[PDB]
Amino acid sequence: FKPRNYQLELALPAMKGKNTIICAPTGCGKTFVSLLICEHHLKKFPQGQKGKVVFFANQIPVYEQQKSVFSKYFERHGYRVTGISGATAENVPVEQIVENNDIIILTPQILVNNLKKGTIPSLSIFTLMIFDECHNTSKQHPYNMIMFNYLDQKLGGSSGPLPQVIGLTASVGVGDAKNTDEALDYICKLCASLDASVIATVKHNLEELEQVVYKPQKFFRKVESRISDKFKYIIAQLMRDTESLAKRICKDLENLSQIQNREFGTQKYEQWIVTVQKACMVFQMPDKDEESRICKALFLYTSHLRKYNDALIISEHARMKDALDYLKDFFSNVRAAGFDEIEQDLTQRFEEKLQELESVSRDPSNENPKLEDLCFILQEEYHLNPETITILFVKTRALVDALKNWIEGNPKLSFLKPGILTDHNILIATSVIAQCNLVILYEYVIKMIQTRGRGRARGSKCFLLTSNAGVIEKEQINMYKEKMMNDSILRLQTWDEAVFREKILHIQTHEKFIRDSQEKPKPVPDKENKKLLCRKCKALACYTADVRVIEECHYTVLGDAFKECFVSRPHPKPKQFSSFEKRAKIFCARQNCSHDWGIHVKYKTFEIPVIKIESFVVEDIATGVQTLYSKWKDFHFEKIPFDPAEM
Amino acid sequence: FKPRNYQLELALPAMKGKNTIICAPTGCGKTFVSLLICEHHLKKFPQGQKGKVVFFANQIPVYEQQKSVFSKYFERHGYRVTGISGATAENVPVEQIVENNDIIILTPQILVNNLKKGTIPSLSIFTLMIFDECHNTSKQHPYNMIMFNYLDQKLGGSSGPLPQVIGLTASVGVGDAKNTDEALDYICKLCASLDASVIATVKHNLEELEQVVYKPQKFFRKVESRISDKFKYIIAQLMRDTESLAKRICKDLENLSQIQNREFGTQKYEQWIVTVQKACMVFQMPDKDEESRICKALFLYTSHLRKYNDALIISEHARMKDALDYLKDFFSNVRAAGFDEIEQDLTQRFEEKLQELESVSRDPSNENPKLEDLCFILQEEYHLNPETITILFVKTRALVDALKNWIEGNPKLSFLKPHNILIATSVNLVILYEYVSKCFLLTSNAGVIEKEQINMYKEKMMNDSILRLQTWDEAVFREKILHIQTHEKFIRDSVPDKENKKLLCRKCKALACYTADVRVIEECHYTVLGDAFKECFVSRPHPKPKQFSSFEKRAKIFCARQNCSHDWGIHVKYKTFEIPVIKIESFVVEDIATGVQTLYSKWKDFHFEKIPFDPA
Amino acid sequence: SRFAQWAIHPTFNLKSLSCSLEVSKDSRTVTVSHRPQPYRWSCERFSTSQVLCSQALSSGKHYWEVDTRNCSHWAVGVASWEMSRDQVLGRTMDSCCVEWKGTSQLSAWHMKETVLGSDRPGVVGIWLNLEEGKLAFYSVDNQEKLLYECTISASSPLYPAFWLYGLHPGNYLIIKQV
Amino acid sequence: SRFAQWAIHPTFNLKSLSCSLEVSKDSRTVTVSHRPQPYRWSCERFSTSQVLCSQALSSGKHYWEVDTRNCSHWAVGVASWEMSRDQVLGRTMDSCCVEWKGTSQLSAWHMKETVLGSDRPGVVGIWLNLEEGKLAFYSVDNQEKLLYECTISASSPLYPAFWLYGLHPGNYLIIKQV
RNA sequence: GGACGUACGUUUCGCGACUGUAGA
RNA sequence: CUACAGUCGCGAAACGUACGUCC
Ligand SMILES: [Zn+2]
Ligand SMILES: [Zn+2]
Repeated sequence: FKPRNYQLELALPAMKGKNTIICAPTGCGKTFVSLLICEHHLKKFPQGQKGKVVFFANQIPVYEQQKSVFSKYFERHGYRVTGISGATAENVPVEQIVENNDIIILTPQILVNNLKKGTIPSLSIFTLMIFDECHNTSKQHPYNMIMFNYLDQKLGGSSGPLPQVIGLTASVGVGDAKNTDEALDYICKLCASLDASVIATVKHNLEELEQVVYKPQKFFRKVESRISDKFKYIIAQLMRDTESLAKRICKDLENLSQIQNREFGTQKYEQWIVTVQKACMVFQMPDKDEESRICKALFLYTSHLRKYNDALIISEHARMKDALDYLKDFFSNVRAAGFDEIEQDLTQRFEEKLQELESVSRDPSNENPKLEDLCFILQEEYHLNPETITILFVKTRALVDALKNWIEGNPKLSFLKPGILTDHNILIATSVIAQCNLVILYEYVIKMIQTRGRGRARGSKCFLLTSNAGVIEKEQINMYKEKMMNDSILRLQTWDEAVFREKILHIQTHEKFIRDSQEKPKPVPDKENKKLLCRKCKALACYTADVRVIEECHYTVLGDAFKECFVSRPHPKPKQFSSFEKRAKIFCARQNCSHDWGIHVKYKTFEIPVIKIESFVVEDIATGVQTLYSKWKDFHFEKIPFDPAEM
Repeated sequence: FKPRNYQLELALPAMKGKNTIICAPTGCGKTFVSLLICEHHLKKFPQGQKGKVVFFANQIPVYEQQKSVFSKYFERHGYRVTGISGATAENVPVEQIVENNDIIILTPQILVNNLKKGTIPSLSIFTLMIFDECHNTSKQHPYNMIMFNYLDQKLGGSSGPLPQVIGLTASVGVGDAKNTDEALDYICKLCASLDASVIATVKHNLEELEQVVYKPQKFFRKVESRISDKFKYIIAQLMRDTESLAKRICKDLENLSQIQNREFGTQKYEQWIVTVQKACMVFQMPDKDEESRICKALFLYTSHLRKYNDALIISEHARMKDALDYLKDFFSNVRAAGFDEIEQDLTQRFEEKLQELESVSRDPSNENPKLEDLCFILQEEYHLNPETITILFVKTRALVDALKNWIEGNPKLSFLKPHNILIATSVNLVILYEYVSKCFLLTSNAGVIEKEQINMYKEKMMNDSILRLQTWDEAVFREKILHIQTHEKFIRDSVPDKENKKLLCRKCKALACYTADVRVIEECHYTVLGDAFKECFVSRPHPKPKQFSSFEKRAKIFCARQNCSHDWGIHVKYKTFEIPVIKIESFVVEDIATGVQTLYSKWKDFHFEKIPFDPA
Repeated sequence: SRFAQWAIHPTFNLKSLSCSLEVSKDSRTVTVSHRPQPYRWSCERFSTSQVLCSQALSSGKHYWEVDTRNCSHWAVGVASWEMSRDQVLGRTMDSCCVEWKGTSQLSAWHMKETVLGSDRPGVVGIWLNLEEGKLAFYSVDNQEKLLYECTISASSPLYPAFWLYGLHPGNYLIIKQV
Repeated sequence: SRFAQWAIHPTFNLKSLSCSLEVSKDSRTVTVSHRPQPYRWSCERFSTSQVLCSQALSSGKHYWEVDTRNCSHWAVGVASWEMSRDQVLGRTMDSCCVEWKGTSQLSAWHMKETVLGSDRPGVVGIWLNLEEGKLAFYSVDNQEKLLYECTISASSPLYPAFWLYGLHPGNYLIIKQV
């Protein structure tokens, strides 16, 4: 309700009428800076002329937070504040909201879709554009797709009343630069893509910035892995049996991939599984009955090796007991769905070593050494200060439940309460509010931006727990990349404003030349009629002459013969994206295939089985060759548009 | 003098008159099978026709070994055995030796030099070319330069009496292939470059070869490096202090080699040294008196950082006491080579922490753990039985001399003879000390373990690919290699200056000579005949004199300055006089008109006035 | 030092020291290192920053001196041998001690949650009279200021226990002469 | 096991333990692993594949049983406590022991390689009588066959030593009941 | 369903540096 | 001077997995 001295130095170049890349390290500081520019811009206009300041928000909780602030502030002055979201883009005309409002806080994804349709054909209707968190404008962003339409009007020759491109960020960033010469080239490339001339930073009011900065200290603690790994020895014997069982029907399995010697439980072995599994999907046996048996058996032998390799990464980071619960959960779901001769042999091979795996998991000397000292640093802070909140960042969602059950059932950590964010003493989140004075980075590699509240700092810690030298030396050079970022900003701030507007003017023309050179159109569509087969069973589903395109993104099937080829199943989390309503989920209607084919949605009145190309294989009926496409744009064929007049 | 059945199985396709890829893993079996093919080829010749079987030997001890056995075997039959080495073919006609003898064992590098001069205009004079170690015929080899004239004669339309290109080897090799379909292309590319179709191997007498195979079992011993690096902290403090006093001479030092934040004691630091050393050599100041002091100071600062980082790699792999010996040898060498204000700063600071480095070196607490398990496996095999004479393979020549101070310099190990333990750097209990019946492999990182693990996978896919080619047809084998030889022939068949530049030193930046006096001797050596260059250098005797067929390395040359002592080149005796043949690597070329400087490492990358030598 | 000397100084044992400390050969100077060390896995390992002793007590004659200087936060008191090692010192059934908490208050525990003022004793000495259960923290020079009393049910070995902040390297405690 | 029992089972100590052994909590089974163990560097470390015990000798009553099966090559014997640590068992001036060498010969040393035949004692049993110097190895069930005679000058601490082939994984010894 | 971003890991191509070996 | 082999680093390009966001 009352501005300060440091909240006026940042918005001082913004009130002059030029674009600024204001970087405030506070959470509510960026909200109060933007309100000062928004109030000053609307008051300087004479009668008849009105402002159309648009505040772009990247997320929906960021859109709903700024919608309450801008409505509880611009209400005594008589301004109209609205908001267009993904749930609000329908049932209203998009042209009539902009012409009858001033304080639109609509998301940038609707503006990119409208510029392709024809509604709001130019950005000359707006007078001010505010880009919240504008550091994401690097490549192909929805922030960048508006600037591609803005720079084409400035450097095109039809420039009208162009608006300001001010942006309130919190970290400008360097990228993948090694030296200051490349780090300087990233900031001028960001200033060229946002048409900037000024970069405001708090230099004269550093005393008030020190009160709210949230700067913790570094507490790197490198630990070692376990020596007596007996859980890995029993699992790796089952993986060698399954790899040998899959070689009885494919003698050239080692020739299908070009990866080196693989260790079980690593990331290099996971890439070898997908490369092998994609190589057995293009088999061309002319029997067409034994082909559906070898491709179904090799899909199950590669899926069990995928779950066996995934269970060893859980035992490497989390507890040994929770790794056994991941395999028993996978084998329970595969038993209830379907049973054949292939899956029953793999199920009974795991049950013969189940009692051996359950004995080494309940050993008090087989504790993970990463969890052995995580409990030690959690019981030393709570003995020192027992009223501290902490937070834990986990990389993989399969480990965020294993460390929740580790606390629930531990006598040394009986005071902690789970705060899983996949009356809460701990907070086990995956990826990020300025209330917890403890940060633990459990094997989680731009640092954590914990700048959300306008509170205090009070002293925080930044413990980094890892078991390899890659994560230790990565944070050591991240402090060097953050040190050279402030030096490259202060060097840019001591230049001349007349030459910096011409320095970025040659980057906007160079980047447009690359954008005008990468205009390669689509190739000739294959007029031959190919058919789509299943990925697990290789059964015939449909042809490429019954595929219709709804809105250049989604692909449905028109023919009625496909309607008896799937079975419905309800969605666990239905939602809507601007033209559809998720109601069911289609699967393969075979005996024991149960392959995920796509989804079932309602577009206007009908129900269309929208499928994906990641679960099919394209076989040409003329030659007989099979290919595996991963995206619908790479599949170049005759794309007939959908017509609701037929059915 | 008793050829067995498995020795006669390999020679069966060789006697038919076709080029073969016979490979044997033993030493005695490989030399004995070549004698049977050589005896059968000469006995089957009719009257009036003589053979010209040649034996291309790669090395000189391989040439000396194959000369005594071939002379002692073909002596009763009345054959003319001889040998043409590098120290033999000087002022001898090559055409006279090949016309008067039949069992020539001439070096293939001499044949490449002879094929360009005009003598022996075609390869049709030979009848049986025997390539020893034929697996080296991959790219630009002296074995591969003879085949560039063989394939030109065969695919040139005038192919007459071509000889046999049967090539002996010990391993076919895989190379840089990862799958069976990629390892198959490497073997057929070797037979295409050797113009052969049959790969003779043992498939019926495997019971004889298993008796003598020399194949031990592997044993991986991976350990972790030291953590209490008290020697590293004193060295890196001296290197960080030396780098800080080097930034006062050149202001823009840190932006020259921008790769990453460098770490001490690794190979990445060594690449940072040579890059910043070359950057201080292209400086151009118009005073020409302070510039000679700036580049002389920055050369001694970068060289002392090079010698400090060189001793750091020895401390992580070898004993700590040999790291100080490498530093005391470098400092005592420059103590008698010159003394200015720059080296007096670095020598006095080294003698300050000399007692600090001597104190930590004698304590056994700060010891590298790679020598601990090496000491553990030596006293464990000899404890079982005293018939376990060892062979140690060492890569670095500085690292094998550091191990000599550990065999008799340590009181625990005494039953060894530095004989009882071999220190051969290049060839029952074999220890692979960082080199990539039982074997061992000591290392500090997981890279050497994974590099040897895929080598056993390469041996598995090599033997599988050999038997796949042995079931093909002979008509399609010569047809497949015909498309390869025509493809490589197309790629194989696919400007001077007139300025006047001057040559300057790299650390002293003094005017030595100009490019108008540099002459060309035999398209590889560049000397200066001018009289102004004769006073700019000083002589120095060679520690190991030798010759290469036209010269005499009598003495080395050095820069004639006060404390420079830069390695400029060498002094040779070509025909009747002496000429200072120099190298372009330790020099700086500067233009008179432009003034910019350029750094060249090889003479072929420096295009300039190449005037031939004149004896007048 | 000034009164009648009644006991001798205790010594640290290596059978109760955790895997994080590197107590030296004098057995009276614990210190924290950067890297923890792999030790044995038994029921005597505390898995904390606590150190116990093995000096057997007597009828009534007990006194020892321990310096807690050059320490951020410490805790020194009396604990029994028949106690679970996973528990925290001062939170068990009967272990009274004085802990210098993170909020800069010299708190004291007894089986309660009472706190003392804002003092900071550098050289704290513990007087023990187990014949009638008397405890008094006469630290230094303040006319024998105790300011706290604990009643113990002495029917068990009661070797003195110690605690220091183990997440700060370079912290060390020293036992000196009485 | 059928005569009068005179002694008890020994126990391995952690002060003379080798840096490659991973003996469990029962302290009666030596086992070599793939990775060595990081221990302290002092004059008590053998830096070999040997181990010592904690049981001091007596007048005449010494007997224990040890299992030497599931092993490629082993060596069990008796050595003195005052012994240099860099030496291997069987080369000391007073160390009576038997070595199962790599040449499949059950050799023995008396400080003079006393080579014997090709006998293979599975579970060996060592008799010691320090009062009159009597040593005889009745291993298992072979009607108490001695097969070796040794005389010791027992006037020193005489803790028993062991040895195992450390270059082969899976090699392990176990002490059983007499 | 689709689009985008970040992080790890892998397969190549091209260039450069250093060490070692061999020959003339 | 030529040539081979090994290690390390600087770039470009393609692919896979995981996480998160929006329509
Ligand atoms: Zn299917
Ligand atoms: Zn010079």
